[PDB]
Amino acid sequence: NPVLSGAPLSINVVADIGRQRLIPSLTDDEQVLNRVHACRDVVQKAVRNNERIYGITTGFGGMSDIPIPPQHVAQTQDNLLAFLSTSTGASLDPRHVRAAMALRANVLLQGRSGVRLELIERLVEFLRQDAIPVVCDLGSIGDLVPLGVIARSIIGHPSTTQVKYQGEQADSHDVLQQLNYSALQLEAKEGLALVNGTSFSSAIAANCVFESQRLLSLSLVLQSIMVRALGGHPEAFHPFVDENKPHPGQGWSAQMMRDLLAQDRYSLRCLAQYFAPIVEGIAQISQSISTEMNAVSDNPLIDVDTGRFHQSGNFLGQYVAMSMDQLRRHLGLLAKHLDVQIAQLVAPAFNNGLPASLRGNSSRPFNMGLKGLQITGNSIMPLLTYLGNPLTEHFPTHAEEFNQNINGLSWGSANLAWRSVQLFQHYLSVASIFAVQAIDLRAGLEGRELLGETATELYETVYDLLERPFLFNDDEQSLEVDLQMLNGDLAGAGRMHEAVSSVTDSFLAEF
Amino acid sequence: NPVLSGAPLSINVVADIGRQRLIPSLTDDEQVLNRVHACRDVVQKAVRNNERIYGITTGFGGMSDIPIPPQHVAQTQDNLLAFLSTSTGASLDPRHVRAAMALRANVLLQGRSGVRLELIERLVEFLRQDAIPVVCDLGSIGDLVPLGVIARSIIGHPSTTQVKYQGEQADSHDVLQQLNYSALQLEAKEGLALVNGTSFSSAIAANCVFESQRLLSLSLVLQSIMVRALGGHPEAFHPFVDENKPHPGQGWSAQMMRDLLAQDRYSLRCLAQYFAPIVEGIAQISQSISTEMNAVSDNPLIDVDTGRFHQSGNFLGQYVAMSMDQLRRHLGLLAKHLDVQIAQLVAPAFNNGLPASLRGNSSRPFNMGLKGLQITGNSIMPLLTYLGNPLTEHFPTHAEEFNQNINGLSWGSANLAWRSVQLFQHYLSVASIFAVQAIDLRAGLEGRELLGETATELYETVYDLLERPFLFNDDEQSLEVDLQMLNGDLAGAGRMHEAVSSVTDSFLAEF
Amino acid sequence: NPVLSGAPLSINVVADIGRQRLIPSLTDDEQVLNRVHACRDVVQKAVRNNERIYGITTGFGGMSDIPIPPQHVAQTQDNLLAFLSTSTGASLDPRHVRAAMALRANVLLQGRSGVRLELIERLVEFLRQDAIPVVCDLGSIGDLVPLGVIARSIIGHPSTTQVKYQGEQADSHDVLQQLNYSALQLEAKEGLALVNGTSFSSAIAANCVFESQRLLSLSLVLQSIMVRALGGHPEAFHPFVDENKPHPGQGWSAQMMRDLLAQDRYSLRCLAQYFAPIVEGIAQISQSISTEMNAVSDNPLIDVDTGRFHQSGNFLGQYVAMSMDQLRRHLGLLAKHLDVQIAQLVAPAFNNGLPASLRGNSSRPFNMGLKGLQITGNSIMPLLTYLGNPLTEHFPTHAEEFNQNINGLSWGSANLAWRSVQLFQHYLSVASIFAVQAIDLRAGLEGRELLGETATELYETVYDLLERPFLFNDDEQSLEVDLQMLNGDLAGAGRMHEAVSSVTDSFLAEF
Amino acid sequence: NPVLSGAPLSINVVADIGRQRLIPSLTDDEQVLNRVHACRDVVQKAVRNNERIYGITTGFGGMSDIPIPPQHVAQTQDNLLAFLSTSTGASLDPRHVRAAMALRANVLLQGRSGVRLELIERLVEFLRQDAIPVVCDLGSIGDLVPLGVIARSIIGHPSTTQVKYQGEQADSHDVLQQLNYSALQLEAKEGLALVNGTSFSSAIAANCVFESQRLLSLSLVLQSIMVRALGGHPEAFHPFVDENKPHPGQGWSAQMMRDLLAQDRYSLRCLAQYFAPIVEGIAQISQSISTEMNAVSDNPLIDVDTGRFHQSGNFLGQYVAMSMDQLRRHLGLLAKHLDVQIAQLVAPAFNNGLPASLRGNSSRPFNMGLKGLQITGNSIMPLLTYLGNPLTEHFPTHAEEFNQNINGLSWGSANLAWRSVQLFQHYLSVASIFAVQAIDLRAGLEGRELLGETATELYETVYDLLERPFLFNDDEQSLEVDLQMLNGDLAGAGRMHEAVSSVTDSFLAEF
Repeated sequence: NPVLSGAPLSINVVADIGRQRLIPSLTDDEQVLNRVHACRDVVQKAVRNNERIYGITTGFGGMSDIPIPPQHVAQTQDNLLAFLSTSTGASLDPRHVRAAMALRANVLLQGRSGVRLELIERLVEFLRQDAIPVVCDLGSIGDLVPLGVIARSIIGHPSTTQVKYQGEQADSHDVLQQLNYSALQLEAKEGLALVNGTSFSSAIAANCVFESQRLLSLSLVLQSIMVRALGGHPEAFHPFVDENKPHPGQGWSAQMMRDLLAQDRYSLRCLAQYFAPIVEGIAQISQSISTEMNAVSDNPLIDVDTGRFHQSGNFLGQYVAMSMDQLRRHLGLLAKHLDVQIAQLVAPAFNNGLPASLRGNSSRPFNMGLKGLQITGNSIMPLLTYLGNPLTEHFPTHAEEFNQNINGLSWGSANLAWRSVQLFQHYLSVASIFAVQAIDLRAGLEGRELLGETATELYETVYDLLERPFLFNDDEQSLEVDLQMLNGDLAGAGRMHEAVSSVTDSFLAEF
Repeated sequence: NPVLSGAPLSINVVADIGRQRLIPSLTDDEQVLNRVHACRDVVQKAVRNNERIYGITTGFGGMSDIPIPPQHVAQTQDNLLAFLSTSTGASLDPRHVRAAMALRANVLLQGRSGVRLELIERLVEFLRQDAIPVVCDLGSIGDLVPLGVIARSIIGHPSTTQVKYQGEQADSHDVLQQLNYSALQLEAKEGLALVNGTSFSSAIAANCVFESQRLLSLSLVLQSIMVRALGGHPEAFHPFVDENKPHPGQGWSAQMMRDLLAQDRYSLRCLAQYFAPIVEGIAQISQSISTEMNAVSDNPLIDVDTGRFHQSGNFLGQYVAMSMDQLRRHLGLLAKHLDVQIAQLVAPAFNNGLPASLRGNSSRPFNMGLKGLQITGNSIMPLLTYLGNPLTEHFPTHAEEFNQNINGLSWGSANLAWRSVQLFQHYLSVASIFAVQAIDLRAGLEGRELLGETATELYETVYDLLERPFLFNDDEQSLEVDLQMLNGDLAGAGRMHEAVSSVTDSFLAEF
Repeated sequence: NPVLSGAPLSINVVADIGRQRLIPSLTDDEQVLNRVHACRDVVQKAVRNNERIYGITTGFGGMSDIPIPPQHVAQTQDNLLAFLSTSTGASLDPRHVRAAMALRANVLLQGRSGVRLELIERLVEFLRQDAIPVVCDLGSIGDLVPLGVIARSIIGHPSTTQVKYQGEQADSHDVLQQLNYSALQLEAKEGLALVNGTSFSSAIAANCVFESQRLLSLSLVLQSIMVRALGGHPEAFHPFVDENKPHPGQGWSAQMMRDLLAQDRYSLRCLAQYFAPIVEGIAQISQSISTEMNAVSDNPLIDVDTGRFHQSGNFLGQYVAMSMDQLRRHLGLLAKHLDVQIAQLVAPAFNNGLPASLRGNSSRPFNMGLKGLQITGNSIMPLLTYLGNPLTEHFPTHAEEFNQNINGLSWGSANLAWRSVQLFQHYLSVASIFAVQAIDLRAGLEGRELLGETATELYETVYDLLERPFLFNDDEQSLEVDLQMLNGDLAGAGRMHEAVSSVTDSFLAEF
Repeated sequence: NPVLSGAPLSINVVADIGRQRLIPSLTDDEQVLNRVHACRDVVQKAVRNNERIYGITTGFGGMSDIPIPPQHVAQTQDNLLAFLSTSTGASLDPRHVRAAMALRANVLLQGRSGVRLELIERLVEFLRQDAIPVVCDLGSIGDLVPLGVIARSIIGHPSTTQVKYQGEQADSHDVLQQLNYSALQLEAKEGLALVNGTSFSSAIAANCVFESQRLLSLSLVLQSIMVRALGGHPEAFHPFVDENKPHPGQGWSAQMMRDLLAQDRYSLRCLAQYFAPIVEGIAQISQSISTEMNAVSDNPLIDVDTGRFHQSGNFLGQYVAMSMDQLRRHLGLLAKHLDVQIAQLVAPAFNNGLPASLRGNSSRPFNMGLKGLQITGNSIMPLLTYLGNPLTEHFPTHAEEFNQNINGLSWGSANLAWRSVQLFQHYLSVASIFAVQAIDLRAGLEGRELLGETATELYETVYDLLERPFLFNDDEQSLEVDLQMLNGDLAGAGRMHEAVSSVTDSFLAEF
């Protein structure tokens, strides 16, 4: 189980904390906790001497021109959480909320935010007890409102939130009492330090990146299966070809295709070249999101080695917004390449001998094997391609009394990226059924006998998930049940992700 | 209660059937039912003489080159529903499914599809009993799969669907038994006639249009309230101005503003000119969607006056796709105009004397009235503007074995339009709170005393929904609860829609 | 030759004035000129009594808070043209500038702007003498700067412009002297009245609409030729099909296809349904642009029947912006349908017997007939589809000291629409070559013998323009020369537009 | 002067060759030319033994199923250039054509394409003699047609092209004769090897990247000037802030701002955070484009160390397409940040004491200093933001007889990126005038006295280019002339690029 100490976290660990596959533990390192205490001491000394500092003794973003008298300082922080209670929309996936809580505790543990250690302890204990606040998906432009939901949940703020605990949704006060916590009154800068960052956007983005790495690996393995089913020529992946076009993505993709496996059409012959920018872009986005989520995004940065306060703009999530736009583009391009490959697989003009629509039985003249499934794929893929459009360009320049004239919209972009992830999971269920049926039909014409180890493992995982050519007569099964099973696996246990884990590990090691 | 007889339906009636505010009844007119029987007789005669007709005796779209022997004809139809069982994704709003069932029954009642009357009766009775099939949002490119869910539900097809009945979700077979229906075996062309149309896309679009008309009226009334709160000059809406720029939308919008109410900024002074294209476009989309949803979209069109079969492309939903793209644009532009007006309302540089962020109490120096609420609006509006991008342009040209090389993606476009409707409902809750607070503060500086009858009615409805200036101290309420109340009203009972019903009726009468 | 009197103009007349096929003449009607004189008298009376009126005695948009003393009133107008001299970018097509001059003179002739008649006379005389100011394509958000170029040109303002006259580009002062005009000093409100409107955006939009109507007709005729070349079944256009889906666009398109001419693929069988929304949208855009360009867009509207000044927002070009976005969408969809049809025509899997890539000679084994031409079409079409994205949504809310917080960007949208028109002209040259070659090859397998009157006329026009199956050996011609000839015809004399003039007239009569 | 030997070239050298600031020279290295000769020998041996190889003895992409007899082999290559003569549209900037010729010669010099050395010599000599073929901007989906123009120009192909030489445009045959070259008949694979790559797309992209690096540096310096003019607090760029958010772009941007120079608004306080993703993305695009342009993109790759032929997909320009989409996004975001900063600079609510619209003289009450200039900027910026939309997603899957079902559209994307570059050059002229005027007014309130060395150098360069606060009375100059001067400098000599060369060098050294 990971230890939270302010040290950088990997996207893998963040996603596993979000997935409840890892239980975070608070650090016992003396240096980290001493730095946190010293930061709180700097805040205390600034309050005691009535030093003029933004947030502590002034108003907030657009109304920072209004001074706050000392006796109201603490109240100001509480009042912050009162006016940030404007969270609406559909409820977020609790994985995002768990990841955000872990990331925020890790950020606060670096000793630049001036929080009390007890707030970090409450965050970590809520995460360990699986008392996860319900957070809705509207309210941030890139994170006062979504993070304010978590802050109000963990301090027992009178602006009651909803917290899921022990499988039931309850009031934040009830969950607080069940955790033997009392209501907490915020000290100076604490309420601002809990919400003035990019942790929630970074958490959604980290989940998107983890899923996208796994989905890229699964897409590549399904592509290898489809290429084998089409009888594609491995000549497209000879080392000489990528040696003369040394894009790292192309080299890694060609090496993967070599491991997994007059001229073919481009979707087969130019596969590594098509993959190269997607692979490299996903790697770049992974690195940038990992850098952002491990940064201290609080605005008043406290340096305890000098005892100074620094104005900051580290709460701006422009990088997360642009990275999520790019990630949506990558998912759309992967989906479109898979759709082109499937269109090749279903059409006898391009089948190279496969039955039309990959029908399993020729004896029933009215069998239409995977025609409706192809229509489902054709309905899903353009949604991903459409989500390839960028949201960052539409950012409001009038936001928050014209004070936040650049924001970024990393929150909306990350939620769109998660929508893309869900759509691509459904699409990959469709593509998995297409790949398995196509390879079975190809084996019959000449399934596991045609496939390498990783592709065989994925094929067997798909066969076992569906409890089983794959499809023989149209009336012998319901493809809806199979699609639900594969999608639930991709969203849940991830046996298909385990089946292609060698490719994912290769991508992580290379990039 | 409406009578379904194949006569054209209004979008209002379709939406009220979807909303369970109207219970459809099957017609007892002898001519309509006799035409349905004669159409089925034409199908029977074509089957008896083994006439070669698409769908009845041939394969389906991409595999229509394969003939079907007579003894399998009926089986083919059943088999259709077997291979179209590929519905996945998030579950649709049951309003869409009710509207689709009503529209499909109405289309089949026109006597061009060759169905048995008992299928129409089962559709109508499922609608009357409130046994609504669960339909997911992926699978159509503009409606075999989503309509196939309904067909399988009402005939008790072995590809089991999920049906919501008496408040509980059950298997289609259980609901069928509870309705005292037996399993039904499809005759020739019946399965194709149930699913080969645009009824589901048209139903989602009709719900979107109904909501968008109401939301346009509410937006206009909220704009009038905000203009009054800013102290805007009514000179912008003098009859002479629209008389010299005779866009119908501009004239109607200026007349509405006149009823509801050196130079102002453009968001106030050019309000009618800004509204004009939105008003006229919404009217055009209403008319086109109403035309599409009342059309016979079945491919083999049977003329009983001549007993002929006509090949058709009326199942293509290109018009619905483009209209929904335009409607999303209109909602985005309304949201952006409201956001600009709110940015004016919160900034003292443009307030014309209103407090910063519309704070209610100046005695508490740390009050930040609606700053977080403005941030929430700034997070919602760009999502609508982004959804202004068109989906129709991304349509797949390789779809369904390259046979459906033009499709349209009306299904995806309509689901995006409904997403826009939900986002704009949340946004209008935000804007309603902003309008009420701003008008209260303006009244204090100089609420209902400043407003006309319709605006006063909307203001009082908002006050009563929230059980109540509107906001005085930040800690005296939670704006999340108010936003939830207003959004639930807009999505549910629609008391705010009733408060502005005069404007909606004026729009319907004019356009 | 048209007479300009302030009466509404048709888009046809505006485009022909822009094309120099019509020479405008100033009206001699006593009522119109008397109204213009009375409007100028109202302005004079307002100046004499030092009445406080926006523009005349105040500052301009964002600086209207600054009063202007009477002795500087006239200077203010001149100074306006000094600070609006910020036109940059690529030079506009002179057709746009001619159309804008005609439209502005027509708008001023309605007697609401308070200009001297001599300014209107100078505009008309510059248009008649073909002394056309050079106007660049950047500077307007929807028309101070582009219209200011024309105003400075016709009054001899010290901010010198460039004017094309007698085939040579010269300084505005030189052209003024050659026209025997002296420098003109602006009176009150005159400089503002010359530039404070949507006339230039409306002129570009009117040219786009004229071209788009002609291009829609040409697209439909080329589609009929391609459908005949594929051996498509006319059953798709039977009156019964559109009778049961009564979209006006579908009915008109099916009637046109009937005149011009198991199941076909959708690009043929659903052609009328695909066209319907494009036809109706083009008609709607035509009507809205015609309404906008004939409106008085000046801000201070003077009513001479009451002698009053009215504040206006009629200078806002939101409708033009949205209509041009929609028109770009329509052109993109037409191009994509044509590209799908061409992809059908070149592939022997879908040719129905035509040679691969429409090669003319089978004896030369290395002939690749229209492969490069298809690649050219595939490079052009996605540019049009991409231009289907809307620009209006990106409008700046901070524009002009935050005073123009809603603008529209009709100028940029209209220039994008003209870019779409040019791209689609190139694309239609490509499609014309494809259609002619395909129909010749189809005739050989079973050109003018297969075609109706309008299609035969277009085929013969294409044959005569290229001085001539159409292509036999690859080395016997250069397709670049043919593409240049067809594109120059579409951009210039329009013999191909004359060949399909019956369809264009039918569209105008119906819509 | 650079030596072309097949070794990788820098984007700087490619752009300077395109700009005629460097004259390429062909290598005299024995190993490189010997490898080229050996590659041609491998091709000769394959032809002599009638070995079946794609391109040499088969048909081309979609028609490669058709064998070619030996006697026609050479003719096939010539015939290729005949059917690829389908180049249309607007003429490209000759910089792109020079860069493409240099890049293609460099690619062929690597000895994998099997060309004769004389073809490379003709390419290099055409480049050295400044005989540049006229190439139009339509015809490629990512480069047969645009590269075929160059090939036909340098070999004197009967499909005549237009070549600019000695300042005059002439027929390719005339220029060939003036260069003392005779017509050249292509040997096997040579015509395919000249055109089957990404060199032209890579050349346009390399020019875009060079310009974008310079424009990023200029944008950063102009931002520093505007921040100084607003009186922004340098606290936003303290090393502690970027130390705690270690994005490399943020660190480099903050270091640059430190060198060049209750809370500020975000456009000032979050400037480094906003820049970070743009800086890093521009660096990534530079690296990827440099990798692509130095790769061997020919399809039949010949290995002379083994004498083998390898099928390749290295002609696919997906990476160039996606990189150019991202670069357009980066330019749009830079433009929007500058527009937000200018909106701050012109509004007295946010000026911090500057005159409204940056008017120079308060004595003339009707002076509107840079209002029209701000409108021009507001018209340019949304075009760049709109061009931030991606084109790659719209790629045609039916292209070239469905054989090129994935292409990329790198050609269209790169041409769009160059359009963005031109728009941003115009925009930066506008922003330079705004910065100079603002800093002069700030100096008057408290220009070169407020600026560091690089900013002073840029300010003095702008003052010298315009021959000169900067603007005092509106009628004392024409801003159009100044904008033309600054834009011509940015497009031509680049004195403003020299003034900020330290920042560009810092960016190159860091990234």
